[PDB]
Amino acid sequence: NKYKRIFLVVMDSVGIGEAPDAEQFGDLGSDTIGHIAEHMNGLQMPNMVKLGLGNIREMKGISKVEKPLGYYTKMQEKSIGKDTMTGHWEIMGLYIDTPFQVFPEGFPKELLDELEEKTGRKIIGNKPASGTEILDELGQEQMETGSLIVYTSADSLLQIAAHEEVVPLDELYKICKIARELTLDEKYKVGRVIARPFVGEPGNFTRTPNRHDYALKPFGRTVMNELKDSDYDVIAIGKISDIYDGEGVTESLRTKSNMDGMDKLVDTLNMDFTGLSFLNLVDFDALFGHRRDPQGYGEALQEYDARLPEVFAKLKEDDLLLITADHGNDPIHPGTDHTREYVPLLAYSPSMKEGGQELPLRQTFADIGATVAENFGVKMPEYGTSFLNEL
Ligand SMILES: [Mn+2]
Ligand SMILES: [Mn+2]
Ligand SMILES: [Mn+2]
Repeated sequence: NKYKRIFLVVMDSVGIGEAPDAEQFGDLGSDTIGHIAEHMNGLQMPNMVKLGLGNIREMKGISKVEKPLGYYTKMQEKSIGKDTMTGHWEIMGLYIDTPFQVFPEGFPKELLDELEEKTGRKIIGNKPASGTEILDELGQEQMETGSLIVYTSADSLLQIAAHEEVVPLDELYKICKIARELTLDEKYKVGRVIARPFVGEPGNFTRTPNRHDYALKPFGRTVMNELKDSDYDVIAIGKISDIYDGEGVTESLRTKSNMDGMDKLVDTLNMDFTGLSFLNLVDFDALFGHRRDPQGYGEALQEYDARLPEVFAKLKEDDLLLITADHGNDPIHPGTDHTREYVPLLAYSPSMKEGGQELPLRQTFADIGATVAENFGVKMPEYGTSFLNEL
């Protein structure tokens, strides 16, 4: 192995400008990092800049350096979706040609009729809601009738709530497996079905820990699967294990915040593993992009950048650090959805004694997966082209 350890960091949603196909996704004008930098009157990410961020693209406060520490370029998404699952699946060697559906006016009647027919229970609600709100609204009716509450969010989710005394947990889990099968159809294709059992009574309903999730498996064997199969470590930090439905994961390190995720990254630098340590930093997307909060996004980016020196100091000569994103989510764009953007790519090892250079633009995010696969001598993904031998 050329590198013993690869540390891969996805700054979730940290896009570096509208992609060539942004118009088809309603995303003309989008620029995540750029528009944050404008809002801040200069974004301050001095560690990312020394890696080469400004050499990718100069932005306010983000300037070129003569001798970047690592290699730098951007990557273009090939897959049809701009969601977190698609972007991550593509990073790890896949090509996804159907989108995950969302249902802002509720699920279509034909899907709900099928679910009612197969379960023998009637369905109520059928709208975007928070869990708390929909129980307050419909919990009593659900208890009294034995119906199922089906609700969704702005994300590709189908959630089914029922009182544990009224619909036994075993049946609720069977109902969700049925729903999971029905939602494999391309017209109804949802990212995750979630069992939402609750207890209590009107004015005091509680969602129980008996929640279970039925996520879609990645559409093919990933580079993570190949690493785990070949007896390497695959250390998933944060939402990574969920995004891949555990496929190829050997250790899952749960996190509660971006700073907790950088702590866990450091924990893995301190571990004697051979393989991949893979971090998702989700707060960028969930708290700043989706909430259209550019000031918050800028502060969060600055906080993240201030953690990098500690990472740099613990990298060894045969370690490689890769920093990228999975899509954009421009916090001044209309609506609340992701934005179809190029993503940055920085590749740094302290063995780069001459500093890095510009890499050719990556035509698919799967170039990351292909590089990781070539490094560890595992079977090459069907999509992507390695840049291992250019480092
Ligand atoms: Mn848009
Ligand atoms: Mn994402
Ligand atoms: Mn999102």
